[PDB]
Amino acid sequence: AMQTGFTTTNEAFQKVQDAVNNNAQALSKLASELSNTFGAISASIGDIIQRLDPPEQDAQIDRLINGRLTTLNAFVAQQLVRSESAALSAQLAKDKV
Amino acid sequence: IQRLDPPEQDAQIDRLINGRLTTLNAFVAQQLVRSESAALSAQLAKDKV
Amino acid sequence: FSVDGYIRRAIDCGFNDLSQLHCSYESFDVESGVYSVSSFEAKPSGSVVEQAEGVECDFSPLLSGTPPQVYNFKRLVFTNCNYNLTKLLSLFSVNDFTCSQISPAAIASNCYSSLILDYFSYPLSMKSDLSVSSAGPISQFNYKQSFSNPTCLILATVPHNLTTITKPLKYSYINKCSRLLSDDRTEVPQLVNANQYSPCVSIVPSTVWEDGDYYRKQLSPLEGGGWLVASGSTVAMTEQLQMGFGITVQYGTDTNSVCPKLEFANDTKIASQLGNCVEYSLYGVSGRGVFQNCTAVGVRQQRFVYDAYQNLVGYYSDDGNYYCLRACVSVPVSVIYDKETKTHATLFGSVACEHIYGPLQTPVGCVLGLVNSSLFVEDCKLPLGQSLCALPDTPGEMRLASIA
Amino acid sequence: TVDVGPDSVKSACIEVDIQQTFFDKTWPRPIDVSKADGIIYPQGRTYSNITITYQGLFPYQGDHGDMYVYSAGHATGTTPQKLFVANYSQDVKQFANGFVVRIGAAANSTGTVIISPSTSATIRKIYPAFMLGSSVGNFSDGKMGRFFNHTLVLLPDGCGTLLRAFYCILEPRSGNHCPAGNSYTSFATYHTPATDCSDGNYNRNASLNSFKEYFNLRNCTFMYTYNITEDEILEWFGITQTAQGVHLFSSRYVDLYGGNMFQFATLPVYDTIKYYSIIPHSIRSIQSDRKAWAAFYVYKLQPLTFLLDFSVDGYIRRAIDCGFNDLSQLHCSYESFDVESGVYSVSSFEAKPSGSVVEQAEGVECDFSPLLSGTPPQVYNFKRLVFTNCNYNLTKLLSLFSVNDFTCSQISPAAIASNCYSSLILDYFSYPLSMKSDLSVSSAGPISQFNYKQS
Amino acid sequence: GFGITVQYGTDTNSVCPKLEFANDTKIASQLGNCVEYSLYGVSGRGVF
Amino acid sequence: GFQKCEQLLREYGQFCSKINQALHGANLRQDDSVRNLFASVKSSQSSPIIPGFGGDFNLTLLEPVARSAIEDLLFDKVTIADPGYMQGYDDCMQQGPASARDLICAQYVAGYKVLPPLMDVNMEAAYTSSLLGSIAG
Amino acid sequence: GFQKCEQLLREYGQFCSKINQALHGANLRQDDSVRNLFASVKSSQSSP
Ligand SMILES: *[C@@H]1O[C@H](CO)[C@@H](O[C@@H]2O[C@H](CO)[C@@H](O[C@@H]3O[C@H](CO[C@H]4O[C@H](CO)[C@@H](O)[C@H](O)[C@@H]4O[C@H]4O[C@H](CO)[C@@H](O)[C@H](O)[C@@H]4O)[C@@H](O)[C@H](O[C@H]4O[C@H](CO)[C@@H](O)[C@H](O)[C@@H]4O[C@H]4O[C@H](CO)[C@@H](O)[C@H](O)[C@@H]4O)[C@@H]3O)[C@H](O)[C@H]2NC(C)=O)[C@H](O)[C@H]1NC(C)=O
Ligand SMILES: *[C@@H]1O[C@H](CO)[C@@H](O[C@@H]2O[C@H](CO)[C@@H](O[C@@H]3O[C@H](CO[C@H]4O[C@H](CO)[C@@H](O)[C@H](O)[C@@H]4O[C@H]4O[C@H](CO)[C@@H](O)[C@H](O)[C@@H]4O)[C@@H](O)[C@H](O[C@H]4O[C@H](CO)[C@@H](O)[C@H](O)[C@@H]4O[C@H]4O[C@H](CO)[C@@H](O)[C@H](O)[C@@H]4O)[C@@H]3O)[C@H](O)[C@H]2NC(C)=O)[C@H](O)[C@H]1NC(C)=O
Ligand SMILES: *[C@@H]1O[C@H](CO)[C@@H](O[C@@H]2O[C@H](CO)[C@@H](O[C@@H]3O[C@H](CO[C@H]4O[C@H](CO)[C@@H](O)[C@H](O)[C@@H]4O)[C@@H](O)[C@H](O[C@H]4O[C@H](CO)[C@@H](O)[C@H](O)[C@@H]4O)[C@@H]3O)[C@H](O)[C@H]2NC(C)=O)[C@H](O)[C@H]1NC(C)=O
Ligand SMILES: *[C@@H]1O[C@H](CO)[C@@H](O[C@@H]2O[C@H](CO)[C@@H](O[C@@H]3O[C@H](CO[C@H]4O[C@H](CO)[C@@H](O)[C@H](O)[C@@H]4O)[C@@H](O)[C@H](O[C@H]4O[C@H](CO)[C@@H](O)[C@H](O)[C@@H]4O)[C@@H]3O)[C@H](O)[C@H]2NC(C)=O)[C@H](O)[C@H]1NC(C)=O
Ligand SMILES: *[C@@H]1O[C@H](CO)[C@@H](O[C@@H]2O[C@H](CO)[C@@H](O[C@@H]3O[C@H](CO)[C@@H](O)[C@H](O[C@H]4O[C@H](CO)[C@@H](O)[C@H](O)[C@@H]4O)[C@@H]3O)[C@H](O)[C@H]2NC(C)=O)[C@H](O)[C@H]1NC(C)=O
Ligand SMILES: *[C@@H]1O[C@H](CO)[C@@H](O[C@@H]2O[C@H](CO)[C@@H](O[C@@H]3O[C@H](CO)[C@@H](O)[C@H](O)[C@@H]3O)[C@H](O)[C@H]2NC(C)=O)[C@H](O)[C@H]1NC(C)=O
Ligand SMILES: Nc1nc(=O)c2nc(CNc3ccc(C(=O)N[C@@H](CCC(=O)O)C(=O)O)cc3)cnc2[nH]1
Ligand SMILES: *[C@@H]1O[C@H](CO)[C@@H](O[C@@H]2O[C@H](CO)[C@@H](O)[C@H](O)[C@H]2NC(C)=O)[C@H](O)[C@H]1NC(C)=O
Ligand SMILES: *[C@@H]1O[C@H](CO)[C@@H](O[C@@H]2O[C@H](CO)[C@@H](O)[C@H](O)[C@H]2NC(C)=O)[C@H](O)[C@H]1NC(C)=O
Ligand SMILES: *[C@@H]1O[C@H](CO)[C@@H](O[C@@H]2O[C@H](CO)[C@@H](O)[C@H](O)[C@H]2NC(C)=O)[C@H](O)[C@H]1NC(C)=O
Ligand SMILES: *[C@@H]1O[C@H](CO)[C@@H](O[C@@H]2O[C@H](CO)[C@@H](O)[C@H](O)[C@H]2NC(C)=O)[C@H](O)[C@H]1NC(C)=O
Ligand SMILES: CC(=O)N[C@H]1[C@H]([C@H](O)[C@H](O)CO)O[C@@](O)(C(=O)O)C[C@@H]1O
Ligand SMILES: *[C@@H]1O[C@H](CO)[C@@H](O)[C@H](O)[C@H]1NC(C)=O
Ligand SMILES: *[C@@H]1O[C@H](CO)[C@@H](O)[C@H](O)[C@H]1NC(C)=O
Ligand SMILES: *[C@@H]1O[C@H](CO)[C@@H](O)[C@H](O)[C@H]1NC(C)=O
Ligand SMILES: *[C@@H]1O[C@H](CO)[C@@H](O)[C@H](O)[C@H]1NC(C)=O
Ligand SMILES: *[C@@H]1O[C@H](CO)[C@@H](O)[C@H](O)[C@H]1NC(C)=O
Ligand SMILES: *[C@@H]1O[C@H](CO)[C@@H](O)[C@H](O)[C@H]1NC(C)=O
Repeated sequence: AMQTGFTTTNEAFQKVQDAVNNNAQALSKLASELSNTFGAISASIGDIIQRLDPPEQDAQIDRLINGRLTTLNAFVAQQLVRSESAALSAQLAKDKV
Repeated sequence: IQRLDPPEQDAQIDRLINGRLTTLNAFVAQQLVRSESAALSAQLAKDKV
Repeated sequence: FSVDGYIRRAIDCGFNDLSQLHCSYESFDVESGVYSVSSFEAKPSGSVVEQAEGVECDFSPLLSGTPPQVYNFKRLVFTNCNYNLTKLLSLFSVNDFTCSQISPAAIASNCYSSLILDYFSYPLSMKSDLSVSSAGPISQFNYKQSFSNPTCLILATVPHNLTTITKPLKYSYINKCSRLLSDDRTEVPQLVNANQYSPCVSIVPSTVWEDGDYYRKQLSPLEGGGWLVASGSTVAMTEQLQMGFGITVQYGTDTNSVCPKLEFANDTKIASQLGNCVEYSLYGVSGRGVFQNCTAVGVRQQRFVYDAYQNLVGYYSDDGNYYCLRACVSVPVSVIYDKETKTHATLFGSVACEHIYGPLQTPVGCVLGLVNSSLFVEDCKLPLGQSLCALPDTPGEMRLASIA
Repeated sequence: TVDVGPDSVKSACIEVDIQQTFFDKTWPRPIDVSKADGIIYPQGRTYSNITITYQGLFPYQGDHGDMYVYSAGHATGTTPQKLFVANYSQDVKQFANGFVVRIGAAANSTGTVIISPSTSATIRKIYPAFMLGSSVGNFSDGKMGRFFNHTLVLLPDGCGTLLRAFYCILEPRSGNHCPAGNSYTSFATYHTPATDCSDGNYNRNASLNSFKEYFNLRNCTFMYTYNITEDEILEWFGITQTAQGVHLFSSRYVDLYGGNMFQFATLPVYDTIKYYSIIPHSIRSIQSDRKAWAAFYVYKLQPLTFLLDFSVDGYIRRAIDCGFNDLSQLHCSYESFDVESGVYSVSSFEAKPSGSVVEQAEGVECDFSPLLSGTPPQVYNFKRLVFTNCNYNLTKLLSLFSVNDFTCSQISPAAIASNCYSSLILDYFSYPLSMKSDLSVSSAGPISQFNYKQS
Repeated sequence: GFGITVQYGTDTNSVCPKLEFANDTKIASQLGNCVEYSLYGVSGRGVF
Repeated sequence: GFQKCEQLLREYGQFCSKINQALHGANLRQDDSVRNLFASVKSSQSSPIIPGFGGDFNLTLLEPVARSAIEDLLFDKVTIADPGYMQGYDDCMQQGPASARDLICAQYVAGYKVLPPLMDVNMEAAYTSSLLGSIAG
Repeated sequence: GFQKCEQLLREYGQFCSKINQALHGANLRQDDSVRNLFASVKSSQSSP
């Protein structure tokens, strides 16, 4: 009866897909955040350099840095949360076996 | 908005945005920590019952 | 740094991947393991450039007849043309040329979607009234520059031999512009918006006859009713006409077709550099990438094809071809290091060795520094992924071992 | 200026019969964003096979817009008579951010001849005519719809083969039934198919010439024409205005069958368009050859966020108006047209102001008199007037002096003269203008170091 | 020279441009409604 | 790769060292978690799985086909992007991205890398296969 | 509700989509946690 069970009504099966989706979400933060300007004139450092002189160029690059540093800190914080959770879960798996 | 023109108005609004975005990120990070903890705890409750 | 302060030992942190590792831990001794380090960057092998090439942008109107007063400034909008500011600047004695939200070097060298030139008669004695910080009559009722787009302001004097520009009798401006509401108790100042004309322009004559002239229009109900009123003022004319030129530039509403002229080499074509990493500048759009010949997608007329993360991913060229644009891609690097032997190997994860004993292709990428051993371990200290392990020879080269 | 041909030489205009009842039809065609109605394509780029949100000027989902329909004029057999129009010239609308127009939607359907409700005919596409400008008011007899100064006129001509765009001053003619003359009702344009729409040589000035009967065109700065290939295909037209001028959009030169609008022209119109109206048009058909003309619909644009579905070929075929309802907000937040089942929180339904309340100190004027009497102090002995609990007016003080330099810091220019304050402190002193720069914040000279420094 | 310094909140912001008041901008006449307010320089939206 | 940016980045301290070390530790944690988990699933003694394992009890679903039939079905029904552990760098150049928002090809563009797991598929299958054969005894 | 702010907020990417999705998932987690917990407390057979 279980051979045809990997469907929409199988909660365990969705948990498998969700674990997969969580990995994808973690990567989407890095892929999607580089397009943000975080108040800057461009998400491109090259555009900032090409358009502005150092006293203003600096401020614009710095906005991009702050946004990207923030993104990476958030990413890392989540990889640590997710790896801690997975490790606890792994010990549960150990006990079940 | 009432006091400043766009080149400065922008900078001031942006400070408020950064602070509020930060606040919401902190909030969400904690709701995720607290919900993860509560979920583990719920499984402990399950075992005790 | 030794106790006595001398430097006796150092690491060049960009020499190799092993050196990068030591620098990241700020130590000459790091533990054994497999570590990710900065990728091996692809570098440009050339460049491709496409710019609109053709008609000069035409500043002739500017040079013929009497320039308008500041509240009636005339606007020349330049698109799809080659600009040269020197060509215009060289005709005037420039008194003050400044830029905002764009560098000086950039105003004369970048490509734009459009360049908007606003010209008018303007006394130099009122120079400061055009400042962003100004609260005087020019900035409040006559002319205001954009706060959003990069702008420049040029104040210049017409030379005695530039006989095609004639002078007005006097310089003039609006010193008051307001609406009287239907109750006739409340008066509301009508401030000029950036890049727009004052609402009082329709009631104020092209030249104010005399300082203090008062103008009034009865507004229709569709205009909110009440009266629009204004007062003019004048400045005595100078020996040489003084003129202001506002320049506003936009960077991405269209193809950035307003460019300095460029003499093109035929080694900057896309077709001649397909497959290479190149720097590009395509109608003001720039970055680094690899062009490939491929099937057209998107709307041709729009030229630049973007993905869902707003990267440029394709381009319709003026040579008739559509190219896919890929990022120059970096080559992943992981350092496999054994502290006891002081040896290492480099893993280029996900990379075929065609891009890199010679290199060894493994299930996790291309690895240099390892020798294939057809040996099994259980006791793996330097796992590479899948069921592979680096095993030090102990010193010799690390062996590639499989986990049993 | 531009020569736009000769003035009309007629002493009278054709009489116009305005009977709005006949044009009060209910043929609703609201914007269907899911079918991508009314969308102007993102302008500087294209996308392929993706779904993204985008900020730009779009019509609202469900907007019915304003329907306008042109008709046949009055006739008696083979001799056309009086023009028959709706009250359109007097119906002046606020331009705001511009508009899009649905043109020919009913083409090929059987419709009605407006002038004769019992007469049916196949519906044919007709192009809208517009009058746009900065200022409006009335005509000599008090009727509204007069535009002042330069007016932008978008007038299709050649029996629908060209769009003529011009910016000019419209000087009402004084002849019979003309706007500055006697028995005026409404101006209208017209063409006479019998002589203007020959199979070969269409009269490319037929509508221009009728326009000219009501107005003299003066100080034209431009007159441009665009060609239209004839068909009965539904098309969209749009108009917006930026610092670069007036932008004319159309679906027919890029996405004819699809409907997405692309820019085809920019006009050098820099004064702000505030008002527009539909120029009524009446076709001087014979009684035996009346056609049904398709209604056009005008929809207003606003800065909305839409979810846009770009096909492989780059056209937008489907979209979500992200502010239409809560369900739409959901789709936009996930940037998808398909979201999973569930219960989701979305933006709250905002309470909006129903009015305003204001209380201000009202009373004594703040007194700047001290300032005006006697010898002002030197810069190091500046005198201070502190104003509290009073009504201020800076113009009252500024108007007494020839101001050489008035600048503000950490407050806008508009604000200094309009906001309320706990206090206003005015420090006045004698000061040579030649030392102007020594009062700058960045200055390291004697005034800023030893005499006077601002907060 | 004339220096102008303004302060925004040490007291009621009682230094204001003069305003002609309508009687539909009174608080008592709009109780229970959401209104914009400007009270001696203090502003925002709310219900009185 | 912009030097001006890198120059400004340095004023934020050893930011990137912290990012790398935090992730390195987080990644070691899974290799340790996996190693420990499998060490415990591992059987000491086990019977061979033969076709017919289960007797009257139909266990063909679980018998290795090598992954078992249910195990392959479980993987086939879950949508997982292929990380390209052996040559993904090249797949993303010669074919390009599979679709919009392709997070595997984004790696070589954005500056991030997906690392391979500690054990390959056949080894993990070996562990659960030996586990199956150990249950009755 | 201020449009200028919203205009600037957009330059930070789909920030609010991330906030909403993260909380939506976090909230579903409790409904799932509760449903699972009670499913297990539930008795098959019980005396009154
Ligand atoms: C953007 O817009 C700006 C402004 O329009 C452009 O800048 C201009 O660029 C042109 C070149 O394209 C440049 O012309 C050059 O001028 C110099 C100056 O000579 C003048 O003084 C000498 C004094 O001895 C006179 O003998 C000479 O006739 C000139 O006199 C001028 O003024 C007097 C009044 O005082 C008038 O009576 C004169 O008629 C005249 O107006 C020239 O020396 C230079 O000549 C060289 O190039 C030309 C090219 O046609 C060539 O024919 C000459 O033989 C000579 O070339 C040789 O020498 C060069 C090295 O210099 C070497 O490279 C060659 O191989 C040869 O061996 C030329 O005529 C003009 O001055 C610039 N103006 C400004 C304001 O900058 C700019 O280019 C535009 N940008 C773009 C991208 O298009
Ligand atoms: C802040 O402080 C500033 C400065 O103090 C205030 O701004 C002032 O506001 C007053 C109004 O309250 C305004 O007065 C108006 O002046 C115009 C200009 O007229 C002058 O020129 C004409 C030319 O034909 C002369 O005929 C006229 O006499 C004036 O001449 C002046 O100068 C000469 C020397 O050259 C002197 O010899 C003169 O004596 C004189 O000083 C007037 O046209 C305007 O008149 C209208 O309003 C008055 C109200 O009393 C009314 O009686 C008139 O009949 C007329 O009203 C009709 O027309 C209006 C439409 O305009 C319509 O709405 C009405 O219904 C009627 O149909 C009035 O006198 C003064 O100029 C402003 N000054 C500055 C510098 O801005 C500001 O209001 C203060 N803010 C607050 C909130 O209080
Ligand atoms: C934008 O569009 C508006 C509306 O069209 C224009 O405003 C109109 O301006 C014109 C003139 O610019 C007004 O027409 C007449 O102006 C006369 C000016 O007098 C001087 O010039 C005449 C020239 O012949 C000399 O003869 C005379 O001696 C003076 O030297 C007025 O005298 C006229 O007055 C007549 O009508 C009034 C009505 O009350 C009578 O009381 C008078 O006795 C007389 O009969 C007249 O005003 C025209 O009226 C304005 N229209 C409106 C609606 O206000 C704007 O100028 C235009 N803006 C721009 C920038 O172009
Ligand atoms: C009033 O009546 C007229 C006709 O009497 C309608 O006009 C027709 O409208 C349809 C739909 O807009 C047009 O069909 C489209 O034709 C395009 C090109 O047709 C030209 O090229 C093909 C190439 O083989 C020829 O076979 C054809 O005869 C034409 O020469 C096609 O490219 C379009 O297909 C595109 O859109 C469809 C939509 O689903 C996609 O499925 C396709 O893959 C592709 O993307 C489409 O077939 C038709 O040609 C028009 N007729 C004329 C004469 O032009 C009016 O629309 C109707 N008016 C109203 C208001 O209803
Ligand atoms: C139908 O509408 C069109 C608008 O699309 C209108 O077109 C205009 O035609 C006139 C001529 O009839 C053009 O004016 C000419 O342009 C040329 C350009 O080189 C000039 O050289 C001509 O100058 C000569 O003739 C003048 C006549 O007064 C003399 O004064 C002058 O000294 C020269 O001798 C003349 O300016 C005009 O430019 C076009 N306009 C546009 C916008 O294209 C057409 O006339 C209308 N037809 C009818 C019958 O009304
Ligand atoms: C033990 O259980 C397995 C299933 O768990 C049984 O094998 C299954 O037998 C059925 C026969 O009814 C096969 O059905 C076939 O499916 C294909 C699919 O395309 C179809 O084309 C055929 O016409 C038929 O319907 C089923 O696939 C098969 N499954 C597997 C995994 O082999 C097996 O027979 C049971 N053993 C005993 C001893 O009962
Ligand atoms: N001269 C002329 N011009 C026309 O454009 C014209 N159009 C019609 C028909 N117009 C219409 C337009 C819409 C619907 C219609 O079916 N509307 C829907 C509601 C659509 C909605 O609101 O979502 C309906 O059920 O009535 C019918 C007829 C008839 N005679 C004409 N005659
Ligand atoms: C346009 O995008 C769709 C995705 O929405 C592509 O359809 C996918 O194609 C891949 C090809 O391997 C399949 O594996 C997916 O299952 C398909 N997804 C869906 C939802 O059908 C489509 O092929 C794209 N079109 C083009 C020309 O690239
Ligand atoms: C021109 O005619 C239109 C349409 O008949 C008038 O608009 C109507 O005005 C009445 C006034 O009570 C409203 O009830 C209707 O709902 C309006 N119709 C629409 C579609 O909005 C318009 O006011 C007339 N304009 C002039 C200047 O006479
Ligand atoms: C419109 O154009 C005319 C001519 O180019 C301008 O000049 C006036 O033309 C009339 C023609 O009868 C003369 O009587 C006037 O004396 C001319 N005035 C001047 C100052 O030369 C007219 O000014 C233009 N109008 C606008 C609003 O630009
Ligand atoms: C718009 O259409 C008109 C009419 O077809 C074109 O004008 C014709 O151009 C041809 C070119 O050989 C001439 O032979 C005709 O005599 C012209 N007709 C008329 C009435 O003048 C016009 O060029 C088209 N415009 C564009 C931009 O293509
Ligand atoms: C707007 C208007 O008055 N229309 C009327 C027309 C016209 O007078 C004729 O078409 C003149 O050509 O005549 C009718 O008999 C008709 O045809 O149904 C009545 C209709 O109400
Ligand atoms: C104008 O041209 C004449 C021609 O001889 C010259 O002498 C004069 O100096 C020139 N003036 C200026 C201002 O260049
Ligand atoms: C490429 O540039 C060289 C430069 O001299 C020229 O000789 C050659 O003809 C050019 N090739 C083409 C195709 O124009
Ligand atoms: C690109 O490919 C098309 C067909 O795939 C081909 O005909 C065209 O010549 C190619 N262009 C280049 C620059 O190789
Ligand atoms: C090492 O050599 C053996 C030869 O027996 C081969 O089967 C194995 O795949 C090789 N490994 C690699 C990574 O090339
Ligand atoms: C508008 O109407 C009034 C009376 O109806 C008349 O006095 C006035 O002159 C009209 N305006 C115009 C521009 O004719
Ligand atoms: C409210 O304002 C109107 C405006 O005319 C006035 O007539 C009425 O008397 C005012 N009411 C009070 C209480 O002052």
